[PDB]
Amino acid sequence: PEPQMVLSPLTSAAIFLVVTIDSGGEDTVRDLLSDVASLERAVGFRAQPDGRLSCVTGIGSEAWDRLFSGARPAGLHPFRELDGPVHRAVATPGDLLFHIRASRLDLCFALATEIMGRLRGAVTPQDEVHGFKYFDERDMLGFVDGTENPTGAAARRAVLVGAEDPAFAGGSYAVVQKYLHDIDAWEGLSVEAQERVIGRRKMTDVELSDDVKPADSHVALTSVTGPDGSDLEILRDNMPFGSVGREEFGTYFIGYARTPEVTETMLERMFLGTASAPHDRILDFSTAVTGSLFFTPAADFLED
Amino acid sequence: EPEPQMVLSPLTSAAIFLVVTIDSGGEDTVRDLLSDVASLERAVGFRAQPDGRLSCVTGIGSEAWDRLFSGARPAGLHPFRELDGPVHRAVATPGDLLFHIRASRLDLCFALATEIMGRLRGAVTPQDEVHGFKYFDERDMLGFVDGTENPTGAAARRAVLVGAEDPAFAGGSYAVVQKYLHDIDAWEGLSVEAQERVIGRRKMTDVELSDDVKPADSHVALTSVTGPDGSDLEILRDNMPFGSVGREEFGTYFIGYARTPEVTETMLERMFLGTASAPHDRILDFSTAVTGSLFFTPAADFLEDL
Amino acid sequence: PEPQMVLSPLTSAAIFLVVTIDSGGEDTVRDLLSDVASLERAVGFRAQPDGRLSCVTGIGSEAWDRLFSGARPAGLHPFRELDGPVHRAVATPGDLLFHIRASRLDLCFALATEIMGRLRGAVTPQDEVHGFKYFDERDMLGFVDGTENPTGAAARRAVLVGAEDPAFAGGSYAVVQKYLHDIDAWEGLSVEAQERVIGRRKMTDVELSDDVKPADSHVALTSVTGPDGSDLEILRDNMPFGSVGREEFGTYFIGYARTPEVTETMLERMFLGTASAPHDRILDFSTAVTGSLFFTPAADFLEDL
Amino acid sequence: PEPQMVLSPLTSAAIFLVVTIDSGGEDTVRDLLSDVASLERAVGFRAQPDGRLSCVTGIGSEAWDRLFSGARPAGLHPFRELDGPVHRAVATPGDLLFHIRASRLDLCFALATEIMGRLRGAVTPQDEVHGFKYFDERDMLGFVDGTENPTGAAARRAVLVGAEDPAFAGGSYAVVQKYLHDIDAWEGLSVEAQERVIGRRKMTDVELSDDVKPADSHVALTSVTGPDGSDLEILRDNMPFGSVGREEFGTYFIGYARTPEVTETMLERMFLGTASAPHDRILDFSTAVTGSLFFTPAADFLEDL
Amino acid sequence: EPEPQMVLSPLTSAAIFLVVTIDSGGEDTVRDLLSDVASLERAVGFRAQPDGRLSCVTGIGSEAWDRLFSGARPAGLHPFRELDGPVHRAVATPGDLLFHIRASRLDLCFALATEIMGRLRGAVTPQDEVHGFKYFDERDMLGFVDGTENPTGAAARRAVLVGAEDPAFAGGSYAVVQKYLHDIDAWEGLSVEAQERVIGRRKMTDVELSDDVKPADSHVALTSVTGPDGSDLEILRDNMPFGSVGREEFGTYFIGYARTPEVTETMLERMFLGTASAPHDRILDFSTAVTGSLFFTPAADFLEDL
Amino acid sequence: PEPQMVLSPLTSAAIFLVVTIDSGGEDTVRDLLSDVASLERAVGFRAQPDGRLSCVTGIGSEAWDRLFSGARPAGLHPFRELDGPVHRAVATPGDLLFHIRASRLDLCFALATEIMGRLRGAVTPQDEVHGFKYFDERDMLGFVDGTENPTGAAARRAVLVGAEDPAFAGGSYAVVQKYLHDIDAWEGLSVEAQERVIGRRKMTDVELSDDVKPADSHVALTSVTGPDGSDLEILRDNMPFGSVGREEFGTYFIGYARTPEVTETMLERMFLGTASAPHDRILDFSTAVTGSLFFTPAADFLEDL
Ligand code: HEM
Ligand code: HEM
Ligand code: HEM
Ligand code: HEM
Ligand code: HEM
Repeated sequence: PEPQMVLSPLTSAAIFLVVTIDSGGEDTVRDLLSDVASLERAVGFRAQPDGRLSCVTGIGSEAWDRLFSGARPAGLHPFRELDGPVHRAVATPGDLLFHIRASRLDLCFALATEIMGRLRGAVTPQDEVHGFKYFDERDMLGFVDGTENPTGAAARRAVLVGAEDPAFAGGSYAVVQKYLHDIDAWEGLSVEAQERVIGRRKMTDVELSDDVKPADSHVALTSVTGPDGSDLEILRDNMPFGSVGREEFGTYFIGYARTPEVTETMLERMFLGTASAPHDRILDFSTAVTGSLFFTPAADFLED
Repeated sequence: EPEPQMVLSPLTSAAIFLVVTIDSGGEDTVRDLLSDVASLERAVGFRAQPDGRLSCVTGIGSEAWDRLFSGARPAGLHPFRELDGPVHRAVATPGDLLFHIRASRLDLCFALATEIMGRLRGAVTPQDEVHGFKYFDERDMLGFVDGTENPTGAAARRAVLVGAEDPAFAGGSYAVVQKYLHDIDAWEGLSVEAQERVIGRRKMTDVELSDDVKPADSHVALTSVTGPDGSDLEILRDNMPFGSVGREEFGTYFIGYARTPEVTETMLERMFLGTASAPHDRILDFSTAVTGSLFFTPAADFLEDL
Repeated sequence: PEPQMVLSPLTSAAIFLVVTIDSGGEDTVRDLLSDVASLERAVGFRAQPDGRLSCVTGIGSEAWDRLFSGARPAGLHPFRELDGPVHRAVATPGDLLFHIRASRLDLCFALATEIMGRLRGAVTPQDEVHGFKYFDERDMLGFVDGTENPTGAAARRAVLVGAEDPAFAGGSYAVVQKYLHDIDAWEGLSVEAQERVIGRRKMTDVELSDDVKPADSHVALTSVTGPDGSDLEILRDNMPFGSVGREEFGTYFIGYARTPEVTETMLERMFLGTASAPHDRILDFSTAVTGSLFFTPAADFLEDL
Repeated sequence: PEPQMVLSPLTSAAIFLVVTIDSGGEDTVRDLLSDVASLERAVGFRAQPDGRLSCVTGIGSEAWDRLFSGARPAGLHPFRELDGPVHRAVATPGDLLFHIRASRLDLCFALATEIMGRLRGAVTPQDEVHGFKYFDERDMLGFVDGTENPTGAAARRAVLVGAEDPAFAGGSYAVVQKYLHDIDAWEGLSVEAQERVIGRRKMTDVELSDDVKPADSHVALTSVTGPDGSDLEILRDNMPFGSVGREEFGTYFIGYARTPEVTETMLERMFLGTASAPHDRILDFSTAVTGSLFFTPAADFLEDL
Repeated sequence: EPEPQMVLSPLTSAAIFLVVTIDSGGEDTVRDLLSDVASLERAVGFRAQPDGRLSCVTGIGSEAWDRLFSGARPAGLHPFRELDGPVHRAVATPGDLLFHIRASRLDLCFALATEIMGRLRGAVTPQDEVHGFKYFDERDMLGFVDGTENPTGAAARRAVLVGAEDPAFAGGSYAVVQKYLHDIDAWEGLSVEAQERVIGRRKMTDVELSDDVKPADSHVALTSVTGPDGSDLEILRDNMPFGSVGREEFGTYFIGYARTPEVTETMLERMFLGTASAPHDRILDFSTAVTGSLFFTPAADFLEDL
Repeated sequence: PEPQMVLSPLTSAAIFLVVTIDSGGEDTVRDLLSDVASLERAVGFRAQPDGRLSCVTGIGSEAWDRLFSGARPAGLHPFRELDGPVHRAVATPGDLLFHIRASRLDLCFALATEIMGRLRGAVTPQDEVHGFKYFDERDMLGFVDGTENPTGAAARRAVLVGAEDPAFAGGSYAVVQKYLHDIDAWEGLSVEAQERVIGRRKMTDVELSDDVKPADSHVALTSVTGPDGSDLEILRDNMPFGSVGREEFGTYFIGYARTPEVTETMLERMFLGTASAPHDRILDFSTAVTGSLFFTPAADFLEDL
């Protein structure tokens, strides 16, 4: 069955839109959902062959119950707030996600305009971020960001619902968190101290050797094997964003996985820690201000 | 598994459409050329890797097939039927071989067409040659985005490629071509709003009109045909603009691929003969078909093994 | 006499930064003004030949008096509020303008970061806009925007200060205004009605002929002839911006001219009208929320601080 | 004086349009001429920065007298037919030339459409050619074509009218000829024989040494010295064109020069020959089927009308 | 199960070919390196998404295999067999590991090469290093378009990847490398017409000569090999030009992939030792092989499994 | 007087070829010098409009006297070896320099092939380096390299001979040195230590503040003011090159300037040091293995041979 564009690569531009559905807005939303692929093609065909416009649409747990009766995806539940001793992953409201990507911001903006035009009066905007590529795929911490994403068949196996939930095969689960960074504190570290926080070399993006990589480095904590042997993988399409006057330097985190348990395990390790690490050191420079979980159905579910 | 020709490939910036008829006695030369056409395509195309995107799709008409081949025939292959509506007509014009040549640059198309025609000189008579070009943001000469609702991915394969219904010809497709000339002086006299009602989509933004406002005789309404499965019937269109300003020739070269000609024919009947709701497609009040031919585009391995 | 990059073309990305200088922040600002070209090269050189990074720095009238002790450019004054019967061009605070352009937003953002890093604690931000190209050089009203900009020698003559003010030759004057548009109202007009508001055809960008072009159309009102029969020109580097959730669909207006008088005459025609036209119809769909005037000195002036 | 874009480089796409002016068409024509710069910008601005759209407009000898009162350019006369013993340079009708270039055919086509739409009923089309780049700047004979064109200051001196005709300074003269090639005959020659016809190496574009270069080679006959021993140069913007079904493999020749005497001297040498050479060997594989001469005035001459 | 290395990927504009021998006791460092090469590839390559197109194919020679690995060997893996023709020699030269690095830009290739060699310093001795570059429209140093008849799509997978005939190593391939230097002075003394007869294709247009004019000793005639069933045997070549004008080194770096070495060997035998009608490939009258090595390039998961 | 392409920007590919002239090869070399513009055009034209091919030809002091009679450029002498306490700038043979640049190596190689083909039997190659762009204009030390190059009028003033030596106006002097780097040692330093060696931030390429910039830092030692207070500048077109197997990680240094004394003053400061610096710390990780000085004449000098 045909997935949405959850497997597609990073692009140079993105718009992330999160909205809540107003009381009585359900019908309007359902009608838009049935049209969203049409709208994407309407805008996107204009910029063949380099436009690379896509839109992934996600639905929250509470929204699901308001919109649909009957079958629910097995892993769909509200984002779980994690209150660590020091750092907190907050749960914030969000019923629908539109993850819009293209090679140019205009395409993303034109599609978002059409979507929101159809939803005006039925939804309330919760968050809107316009993301942009930063040099050679860097984030606002200055590190190459996305390197260890799965590709090809390994990506398919890590991201797409299959025979464990066959009515929903071809779907995925998206976790979003908007992070703001303390760039003044971060820039007070040496490069070598930043490398130890992340677990990779800053300029060249080469992973630190195991004898050197700290236990509380980001890469250490988000490296998880299940009882099975295999690495647990997620597909991240994080984008930088910001505003210089407000001193806002951000990473918009979005991670896709076949079940949310994988992403949640990673978050637990980061925010609550392990026996050998109290928390991910990246959170000493990164504050999460949103957190929401969505199911992104197979394309044909929406088309109904 | 048979390897299709490049019938699922996207629109390109440049195209040449060449239609020829096979002269009496020319059959041998044509067979030879058909066996070499992939080699010719590589010879030219490899030069411009990786952004050339050269391809050539070769099609064979019904009458031609019967002249060329003792053996099995594609199940749906017949001559294009003239459609003589009360007002508008879809003419049937001669064509035995189609070459649909696309690239990101005209020079590649022209070089390959030169090589093909050089082989065929003295065995065929040219009927039509069109040099197509992309016009702004995938627009046609009417100013509308053209190709939006083409199928992609798996749906395209299912809509376009012959499968187990005709196993000897699996991986083939059917192409219909019509050269249309537009009355641009009449068209440009309409408001944008009236043009949108002819087509059924918004002109600048390419968004479909809502069902409550889209006329029954708009192009999109009449070419939207629901199959038994509840789903719309789909074709893949590779239409290209063409023209000549001095002669006031402003054209759309229509080419549509489908797994069976019955889909394209049903759309044509609705456009030219109308429905209970609609006398004919309003696009035809601004568009004249001057050619019409139907071709089978076999699997690439079919051509190779002549 | 080397100008700043005021004659450079439109790019696909821009950042517009307007700040005010805090009391006691004058010395820090002067140091930064002297280094801005070095900072531009530091970021820009990374992305040649296609980055096309540039930064034009402007200084307002009030700030000029706080920073510098010598002569003032002859045309430098605070932006003049225009209070029309129906529409108003507001004057808002702004001491320094940074007009940053590149083919990619990251270069603009990196440069803006370096500038603001130097200025933190000395300036208060007043406006920041991240502009982006919209299809085929369109604005948020869906019209091609920039067509009649002067080029070549005509641009230099229209834009650069010359012998009229010789101490400031190679400078220019920038007027900025942030406009928000009422897209719901605009989309209620037919295309033909919109054409009559602007004065050009929407899809093809061809000018309406003089017989059909309304006198209160934008193009008619911003077409001004000099006493010498000669068209008065400005150079506009307008960019779209916006936010869909807030229903913010914007034009960031920036115009460069050799004297502000040209830009002001255009604004007066638009907001106050003429004998033939009460006001520019574009303003029935556009609200100005900022308005500031800056002088952009020659590059050597800033270097020699 | 601002010239038209006569010094501008070769582009990947071009449209050449030649028309004649019907009875009573003059007013319509003059009105279009005053507007062509405006139309070019209207279309061209949409494809900043890479569109590279330009339009050069030329006016023939007879048409000049119909359109304009008073002074004529000194060198403007009808194309002179050259009836050689073997080959002939034909003269054909042509009142106006539009040489339209861009990086993409769509821009050229859009502009041509707007020009012709304004001229409907006033003109009769004579020729229309859609030219395209062929590999690495080759012509239909398979040679790199344009190499020795002048550049920079040498180009301005070879092409622009100056103080020798001061009322028309910044103009130029264009000669056009459409050539169709006998490719079957050409392809019957070895590469080494082709190189002796042209005077350059086929693959590498290197000029043959003087030891080896034949005197009836194309490059020998079109290399001409002025009485002061200096090289007479023209600027050629020729483009390939063709139709495979009609066996039509063409060179559209267009050459600009500050006086037509230079281009005429080259044509005389090619068609009529010299002491050492009966005619240019390229003409044994190339037939001229059009020939016309135009004056391309300074851009401001057209604007002023 | 089976995930190939990037042995099917297209030509790129830049390449680095690195051939090294393993020093005594360097086996552990090499094993470690091999398990990390994919990681290094991603570390460098992700920086230049989407256009960088960085890949690295790692090969292991016959003698190396037995020093590194316990257990089964690939069925086809043996040392390159020297071929001593009367006139021309295909030399066998040392080489334990091959790194075939490709990208759209040399910087990416160089950066990855730097990381690989930094890990291996002390454990290996360099034998050969060539930096290849695209030359015009996919030309080689003889001025001919080079690569044209490479198989594509399913035909390439069938020709290149090991399958059911050696299931433990399914998804692997065999690479043969030969560094050629050309005698350009002698070559450029030939007419174009003579050059075309050596190669068997037209020079400027890359169109194949018809078989009825193609010399039996032309390079294309001799490297056209029909198997038992009359099917063409195919290899995948990623040859690149290289050179130094000052020392008059004008080179072709030959690299050919095949699912068994026998195909590539047959072609080399035909070249260097000739047939009934042709003593040897005329291309060799203008080209000298100065290296020759054979490598197995395992499935990606094999290398990672260390 | 028209210069060679000495003011043109950095490109992503380059070939540097240094040859000596064999006894008896003088006539062959003179013929080639007169044809090099021709050759460049022959190859370059094929890759209009983006090839960006150029070749600058330089001639050393000893060669000059073998090739030419009469007046010589005022500053043309053999490269002066610098024997420092610790590091040495070696002088190596070189009679001609071809500095070839383009956006693609094939164009460089094709032109080099043509040149060398004309010179076979007359010259012996001394050095050939194929340079390549490294990420965002980085060198092998990982720093952005070229940032503070002069542009515009300042570049012209810094690089072209003028009235100080009027017979040779429009020429320049090129110094070349091939450096190999000890990357293993370099990588043992912290980023912060590397930054102190260079005088700029590694990732962002911003210059270190005056206060923290060491006296023996590269940028400090190559910042030079003349007696009149003016900054002495050179134009650098250095390119990375290397061979991983041989652990050769190189910077090919090439610097143009209107007099050798400017570049020589910088080299003296680097290798022999100053009051507050024994030598440039960059030399602790860089070894010069060639050193040659060439005069690059105006283009019209070459053509006139
Ligand atoms: C707070 C902002 C975040 C930043 C700036 C960030 C940055 C990075 C960087 C630079 C890397 C190394 C390069 C790479 O493989 O991509 C990395 C790896 C990773 N990050 Fe994050 N990350 C953040 C949040 C998250 C979150 C919230 C998760 C999971 C819930 C996550 C999961 C991962 C994973 C799985 C990897 C790959 C680790 C490996 O297998 O080597 N990150 N991240
Ligand atoms: C006469 C010249 C024609 C022009 C200028 C033209 C133009 C268009 C345009 C502008 C659209 C809407 C955007 C899109 O989906 O492509 C469209 C849709 C379509 N056209 Fe045409 N068309 C022409 C002829 C035909 C013909 C002859 C057929 C079939 C035999 C056809 C089949 C379709 C179909 C299937 C669609 C999609 C309808 C839907 O599902 O929304 N068209 N065409
Ligand atoms: C809401 C803000 C604005 C929008 C959306 C807008 C849009 C446009 C458009 C679409 C055009 C026609 C194409 C062109 O030549 O660029 C135009 C022309 C022009 N606009 Fe505006 N404009 C705005 C504000 C201004 C302001 C504030 C000024 C001057 C103070 C101005 C001065 C001009 C000028 C001089 C022209 C060229 C007129 C001519 O000579 O034909 N615009 N504008
Ligand atoms: C000596 C340096 C070599 C050069 C310069 C060279 C050049 C060429 C050229 C120009 C072609 C024609 C176009 C094409 O790629 O299809 C060709 C074809 C070919 N070459 Fe070579 N080649 C060389 C060595 C080899 C070697 C050593 C082999 C095999 C061991 C080989 C195998 C082939 C094959 C299989 C073809 C395709 C023939 C066909 O099926 O049409 N080449 N080569
Ligand atoms: C040894 C290898 C060399 C390396 C790797 C190197 C690298 C660099 C770097 C990274 C910079 C700072 C960025 C820039 O402005 O370009 C720089 C600046 C400079 N280098 Fe070097 N350089 C080398 C040798 C030389 C030599 C031999 C000279 C002169 C003889 C020289 C003259 C300069 C000058 C004039 C500057 C600009 C200083 C300023 O005004 O800010 N360099 N170099």
